[PDB]
Amino acid sequence: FSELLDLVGGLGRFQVLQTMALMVSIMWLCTQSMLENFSAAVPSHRCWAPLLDNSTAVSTSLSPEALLAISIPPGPNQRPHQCRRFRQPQWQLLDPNATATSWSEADTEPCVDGWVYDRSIFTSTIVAKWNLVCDSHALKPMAQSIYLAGILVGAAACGPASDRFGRRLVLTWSYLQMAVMGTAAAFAPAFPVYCLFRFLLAFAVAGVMMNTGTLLMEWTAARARPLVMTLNSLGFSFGHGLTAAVAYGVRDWTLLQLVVSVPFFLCFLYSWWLPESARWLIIKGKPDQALQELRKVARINGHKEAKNLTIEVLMSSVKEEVASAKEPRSVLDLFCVPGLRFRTCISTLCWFAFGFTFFGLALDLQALGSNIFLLQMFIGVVDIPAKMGALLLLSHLGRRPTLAASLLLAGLCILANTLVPHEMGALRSALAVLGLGGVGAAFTCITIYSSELFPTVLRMTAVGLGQMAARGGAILGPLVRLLGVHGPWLPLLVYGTVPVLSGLAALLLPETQSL
Ligand SMILES: O=C(c1cc(Cl)c(O)c(Cl)c1)N1CS(=O)(=O)c2ccccc21
Ligand SMILES: *[C@@H]1O[C@H](CO)[C@@H](O)[C@H](O)[C@H]1NC(C)=O
Repeated sequence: FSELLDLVGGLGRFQVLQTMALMVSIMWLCTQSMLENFSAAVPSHRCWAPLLDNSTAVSTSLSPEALLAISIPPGPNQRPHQCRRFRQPQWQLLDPNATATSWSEADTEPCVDGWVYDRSIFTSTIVAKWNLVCDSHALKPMAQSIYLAGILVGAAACGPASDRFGRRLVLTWSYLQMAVMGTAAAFAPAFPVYCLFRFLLAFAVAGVMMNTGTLLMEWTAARARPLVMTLNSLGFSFGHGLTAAVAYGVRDWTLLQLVVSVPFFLCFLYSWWLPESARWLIIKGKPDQALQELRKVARINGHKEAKNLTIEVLMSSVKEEVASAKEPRSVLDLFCVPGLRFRTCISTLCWFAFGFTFFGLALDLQALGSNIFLLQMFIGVVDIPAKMGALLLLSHLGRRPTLAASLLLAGLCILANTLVPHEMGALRSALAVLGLGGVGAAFTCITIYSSELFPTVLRMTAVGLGQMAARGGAILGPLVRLLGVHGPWLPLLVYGTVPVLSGLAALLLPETQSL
């Protein structure tokens, strides 16, 4: 089939335009996942109280800070309490002679009247809308876990649907579903409905990812395939900065969600001009349509060979795969063979480490630094060169050292972030950025490396298993933040430990670079 591609053009105008078109949609797809750093930002909050918040109440000569001290006790963080208020105004606490021994838990009560939120940075957020605070604080990571579980289920459903219906058709309807569900989520009346719509949006996100990746491979020459994969990866790097800019411009969660969702109506529209995979059409016994698609691509590339292509070469050339693909093969086959068992274990561990670490760290930037807009931007700024250098290094120094070093660097940088004093926010932010860049380089390295570790018959099965492992770990990513009750260092300790152990294991893989 590579000869058919050469007759049509293995890397030309068509492939360039297609790659750009898909990269834009990947940028917006990235914005969809990173949105909840801003859409679900936690502002500073406190109980509503009469002396502070009922502006119609009798005025006094006291300043706002004195009223805040009179109304709200100091909390565990050595800062104003976020979930308890004084039952009666503590006038006794106003003099400098007072001491904390003068009041007890009997004087406190939960926020009967609700919470007051800081509006300086964000005009509105999900947390403020549905009071995902205090006793309900766990509901934010639950929502993110539901979104990632939606991705996992969408990936499970995409494969059979893609094979039965086609790459481009499923990509089109995934675009449409993303647009519809993202717009609907912006106007959700209640939190469970928001969760439902986010789940159904992730369901389509999975299809967009998988079919973009698949469709780029099948129209590209084998020699250029890794480079095209790397550019597809750079699409997310651009998505990060796009998220930072749009969130800087749009401080309202509904408008932000709507803005990042609307573009997918345009993606849905131009998906119709993309050609369906010719490999899929030939395999499914539709050579007449495959000829149309192939000569369309040749016309775009400007080749004269449209006068020479005929159904006979189309039918015969791919026939070998049409015959050999009739065997169903399974994940159990990988673990039966003694030699492949070890490679499979380590490869799946590395996939899991990538997914777990990335979606653990990237969705709580608020804990890593002071300014999340700038941090979000710099993640992409560093991700671009990290991914390109990963490509260069793995082509020059090998897959094994590159993957191992990337994972070790990410883990060591994240572990250091817990060790640095909290007051040095700049250094911690830099370490966080470097860790995430290392994670992106590791994603590139594992994507290229996993294809080369397995025999051609079992290649796709092992890669699918690895991807499922990564998407499973992504779910556990957010849940680990609930360990923050015992201190903010513990989640970062886990996030840093996992990549270190998986990177050390990667040193036990064989090298696949040609001599
Ligand atoms: O969600 C994925 C992804 C996961 C798997 Cl397991 C894949 O196979 C593919 Cl193609 C993509 N990414 C790849 S990323 O550049 O790290 C990145 C950065 C930011 C947001 C998402 C994301
Ligand atoms: C605020 O204070 C006024 C004082 O007249 C009172 O009528 C009103 O009910 C109070 N509102 C709340 C929410 O406490």
